[PDB]
Amino acid sequence: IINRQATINIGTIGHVAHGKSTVVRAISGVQTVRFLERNITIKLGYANAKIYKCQESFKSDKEISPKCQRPGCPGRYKLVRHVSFVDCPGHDILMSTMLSGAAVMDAALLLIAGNESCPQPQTSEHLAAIEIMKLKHVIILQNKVDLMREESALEHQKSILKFIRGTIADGAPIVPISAQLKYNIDAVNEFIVKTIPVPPRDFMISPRLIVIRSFDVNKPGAEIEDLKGGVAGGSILNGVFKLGDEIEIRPGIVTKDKGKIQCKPIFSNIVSLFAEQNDLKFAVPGGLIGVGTKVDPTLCRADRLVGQVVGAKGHLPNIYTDIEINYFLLRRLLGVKKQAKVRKLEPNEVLMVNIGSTATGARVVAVKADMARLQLTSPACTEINEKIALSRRIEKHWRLIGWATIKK
Amino acid sequence: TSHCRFYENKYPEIDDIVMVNVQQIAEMGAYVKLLEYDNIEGMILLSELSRRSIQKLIRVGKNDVAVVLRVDKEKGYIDLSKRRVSSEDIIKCEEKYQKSKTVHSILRYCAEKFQIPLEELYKTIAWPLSRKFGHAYEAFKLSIIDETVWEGIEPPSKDVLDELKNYISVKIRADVEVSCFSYEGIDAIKDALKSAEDVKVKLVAAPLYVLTTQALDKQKGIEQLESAIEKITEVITKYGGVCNIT
Repeated sequence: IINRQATINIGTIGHVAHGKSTVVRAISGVQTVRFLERNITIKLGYANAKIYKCQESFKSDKEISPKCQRPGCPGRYKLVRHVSFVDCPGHDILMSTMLSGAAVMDAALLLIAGNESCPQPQTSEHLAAIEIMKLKHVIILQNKVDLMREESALEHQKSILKFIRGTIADGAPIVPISAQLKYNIDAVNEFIVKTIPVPPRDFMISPRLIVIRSFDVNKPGAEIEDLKGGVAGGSILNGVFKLGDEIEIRPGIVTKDKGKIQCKPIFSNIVSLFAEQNDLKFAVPGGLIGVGTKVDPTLCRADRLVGQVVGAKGHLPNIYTDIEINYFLLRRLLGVKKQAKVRKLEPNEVLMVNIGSTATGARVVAVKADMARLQLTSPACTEINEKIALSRRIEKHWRLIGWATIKK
Repeated sequence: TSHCRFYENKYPEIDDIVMVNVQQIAEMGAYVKLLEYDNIEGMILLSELSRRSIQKLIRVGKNDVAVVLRVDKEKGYIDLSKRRVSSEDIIKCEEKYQKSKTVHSILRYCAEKFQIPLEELYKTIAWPLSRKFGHAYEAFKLSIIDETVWEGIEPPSKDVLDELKNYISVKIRADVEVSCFSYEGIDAIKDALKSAEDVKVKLVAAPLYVLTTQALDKQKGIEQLESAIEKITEVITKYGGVCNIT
């Protein structure tokens, strides 16, 4: 078996205590770490998957196990692609992590249960978000199908079909698969091979890195001096890294808390890399890699720096405080249990603007008809245009309004 | 089994002091067992016991200081007196008794260990210590400070002796919180640790470092810990990091 790492990212969406983690487990082999010291930093889940060919009726394709025995052929599998999974929870309070996950993702999998409530706005909202964030590769999957009646499922499918056609996602495949009884995943695997292609990626463009998770390597058992460096789980979109480069977290931090601040952002060199199971040399983008840099084990532990941009020495981007946004509004609101109508923008009110992955608070000053000027409270960086989703407040918690683009 | 005399000989002399533990009173006086000179009974008549409600007390547990009058060194008969003992050397006598008790206590591990008669063990112990030196507790103390009495006798059980020695033979905690922001960190932490060690140091989770400092003579503790804290403070401020001490 060759040690070729991740190439393309696939994600999973749903609801709490429904069936996403179970699905992930079914897909993979080794159990995940996520769900204070271990794993606890962000609500996002990271898991891997295998694409192995064995082609030497119509539906049979490949087996997840390293050695296939169930169909018949005892031959050795062809290496085509290795993939990394990002698990994102659809809880009503926390969605920043989900948003962050979306930015790195290039394939989306929808999972809704069968033996519960049918019309849910959250799923629709998720779909809308997917449509917005540069995606056409949408696969619909049904979770709990085994505890369902003979025609009810069919009816549900029909209803779904009726619902979904007038969207950005054109020819979306719909597959019903069980996660608790372990069946029918072959079809899914086949689909994964068929529908999803690989976009071009080269060494030319300057590196862009996003760190979601943070880890510390301190476990009880050994004596006093048995220490390892701080590991930062960072996923790459474009820009290849080799061992021997300086990694920096962009926004910066306060040095004394009186006294003026002028200290540059935190620089760190790579000590030990963690990919799939163990160590590797080259970092091919399109996967979440636990990069172990010279950042403190005391710093990376809790909710302090979740979802921030990472650059390299040599190339310099720009940091902004006043942001410029062009907005597009929707007809009626998404993600509300009954539906409510969208009001026009009002001056002097706290609203949350999500640019790419960051969750930041913004205040409205001057809006004519298309352009919007906003004031930031927590630091944020700007590169090109980014995938922007707006969130406004009416009652209790956050609600989506529409999509946005930066004009410069 | 508990037997064997405290001194070298079985039967007491004239004018010597003994401590008695009372079992029963009335009719005769107190024909009771001794805790200074063998477990065999020694008697006082109802006259020498008191001087100055007399019958109200003296039952079980209470100790009496008495001087030996008449000894029959043939079969086993002891006579005692309480009135003659003056309150000038009584404290000394008490001290002696205490010492004897301590010695007896010391001779128990051996009895426990090799499952052999206690009297023989006592005899083997008493030949270097109780014979030449005088009193045994002081000799024991001397031995524990500077080995001087154990030279005269060969040990059938050295392990037991070692155990005894061990038997004959204060941890203070400190809190340090680390939360850096500068370039280098792990190395700095290591350096800090190296300035607060010298015995037992352990790691718990992530932000807290727990060290236990051993005290020589009770009061000592602040005279190193504070210095260590100061050193730590000196360490972390230069680069661009903050640490807190509660």
